[PDB]
Amino acid sequence: EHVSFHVIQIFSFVNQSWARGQGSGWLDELQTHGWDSESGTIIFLHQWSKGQFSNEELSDLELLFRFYLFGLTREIQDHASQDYSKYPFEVQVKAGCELHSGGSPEGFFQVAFNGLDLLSFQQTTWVPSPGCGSLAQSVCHLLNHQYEGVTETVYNLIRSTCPRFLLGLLDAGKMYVHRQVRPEAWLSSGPSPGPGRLQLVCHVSGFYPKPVWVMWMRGEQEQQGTQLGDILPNANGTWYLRATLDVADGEAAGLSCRVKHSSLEGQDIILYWRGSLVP
Amino acid sequence: AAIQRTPKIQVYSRHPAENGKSNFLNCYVSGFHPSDIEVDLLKNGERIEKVEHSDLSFSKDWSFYLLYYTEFTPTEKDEYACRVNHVTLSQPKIVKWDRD
Ligand SMILES: CCCCCCCCCCCCC/C=C/[C@@H](O)[C@@H](CO[C@@H]1O[C@H](CO)[C@@H](O[C@@H]2O[C@H](CO)[C@H](O)[C@H](O[C@]3(C(=O)O)C[C@H](O)[C@@H](NC(C)=O)[C@H]([C@H](O)[C@@H](CO)O[C@]4(C(=O)O)C[C@H](O)[C@@H](NC(C)=O)[C@H]([C@@H](O)[C@@H](O)CO)O4)O3)[C@H]2O)[C@H](O)[C@H]1O)NC(=O)CCCCCCCCCCCCCCCCC
Ligand SMILES: CCCCCCCCCCCCCCCCC(=O)OC[C@@H](O)CO
Ligand SMILES: *[C@@H]1O[C@H](CO)[C@@H](O)[C@H](O)[C@H]1NC(C)=O
Ligand SMILES: O=S(=O)([O-])CC[NH2+]C1CCCCC1
Repeated sequence: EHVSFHVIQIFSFVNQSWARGQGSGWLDELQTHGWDSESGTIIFLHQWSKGQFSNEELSDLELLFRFYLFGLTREIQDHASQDYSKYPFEVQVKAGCELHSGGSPEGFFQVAFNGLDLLSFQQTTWVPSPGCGSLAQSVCHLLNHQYEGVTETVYNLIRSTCPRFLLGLLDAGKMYVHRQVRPEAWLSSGPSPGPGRLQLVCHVSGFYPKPVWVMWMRGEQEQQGTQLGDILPNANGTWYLRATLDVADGEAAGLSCRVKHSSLEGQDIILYWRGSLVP
Repeated sequence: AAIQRTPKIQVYSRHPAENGKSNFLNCYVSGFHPSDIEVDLLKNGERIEKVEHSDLSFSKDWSFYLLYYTEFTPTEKDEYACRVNHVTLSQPKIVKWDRD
């Protein structure tokens, strides 16, 4: 399918001098990079995080990011010290690209101000977001005309360098991105939904890739009352899921929990509710 | 304008709560904004020192999410919880870890 690579930046401007910045790089949902803010360097979280880019290339991308951080902070604190009332505030930047089915790339550069969409880089121009009015239009006017050279750099980063690096990363980490990790399932009893009523819980943890199918079933008829939880993260790149169901005490025998996952190579996981039926 | 989103706290173990075997306790704190949050893993009330967390990240709505996790050996005498404090919380919110 489609695969993306993103660089996220989170800036918190507290007062006219202090301003913290965080940044990280993500291949889909896997963090591949961090940013050490003291040294201002890229932290390569995997052996293959270099992604077929030379040390001279990555060293210059570091220099670029350091200067971008310097200038961006400089200009925002310049405009913001004009009204100390705004402090504190937050700016979030999600940049990067996405390869579509067929190899067509599409680049993103989106900016949010205080958790609300501020502006975007659509096609080749800065488009302000509907919602933020004055600030979105002012930042767009400054970007579309004054801070030029920044626009051309954004275009070439998200449209040229980002897809090359993404494919370099995908090739460098082929054995980790294409990995398949089998889940472990187990049954348990949650809190009673009512007197006489019984709560069955099915846990499926430690599986990668993320897509998974979990259901409570009576043979082949899957129960429709089962409540699927959220697919939550584990450390070391696995996922967790919880499927619950409340049933009449007496109708619980015969029910089972079925788990389908790509790693199970066909033979699915089936766990029958036993309760206190086995001596 | 500014949006403020209350954090969503979910506590779950990596493996079944095999009472006596090593395991990992995970507190997933998602969907909050702004970014400044205070997350602590508590064993019987006191804060656990050896705790680790993912790098800060945000979803598509720009709301942040973190994964705090610690290695632990569960015992019948111990209770575990996750306590987060955010601007959208008057008093710190504590979610205890159910055996399940
Ligand atoms: C890649 C590299 C770069 C790429 C992109 C770069 C960035 C992109 C765009 C960036 C932002 C552009 C958008 C901006 C829009 C604007 O529209 C701008 C300003 O709008 C209007 O401006 C007015 C300014 O007047 C405000 O009115 C003031 O409100 C205040 C309430 O707090 C007070 O009421 C004040 O009254 C007084 C008062 O009493 O203080 C009266 C006094 O008489 C007067 N004293 C005088 C005259 O001497 C004093 C005076 O005004 C101030 C300021 O001039 O002077 C100083 C002074 O010298 O004393 C200056 C000094 O520097 C400062 N001390 C320090 C250390 O700095 C000092 C100090 O005292 C205070 O700090 C603390 O006390 O104050 O103010 C009012 O004036 C008004 O509120 C406001 O709406 N709106 C903004 O939101 C600012 C921007 C912040 C948010 C933006 C950040 C996100 C945007 C970017 C996204 C990232 C980039 C996108 C892409 C990335 C790269 C491609
Ligand atoms: C700035 C727009 C970037 C658009 C895509 C760039 C092309 C990708 C190639 C870069 C190789 C590795 C870069 C990712 C790691 C660096 C990082 O985590 O940086 C965040 C920092 O700067 C926030 O303080
Ligand atoms: C500005 O922010 C930093 C970070 O909180 C703090 O150390 C500094 O003292 C602040 N200045 C104030 C609150 O006057
Ligand atoms: O397998 S994987 O997609 O590489 C898992 C990524 N782990 C992160 C998910 C979001 C919370 C922080 C940890």
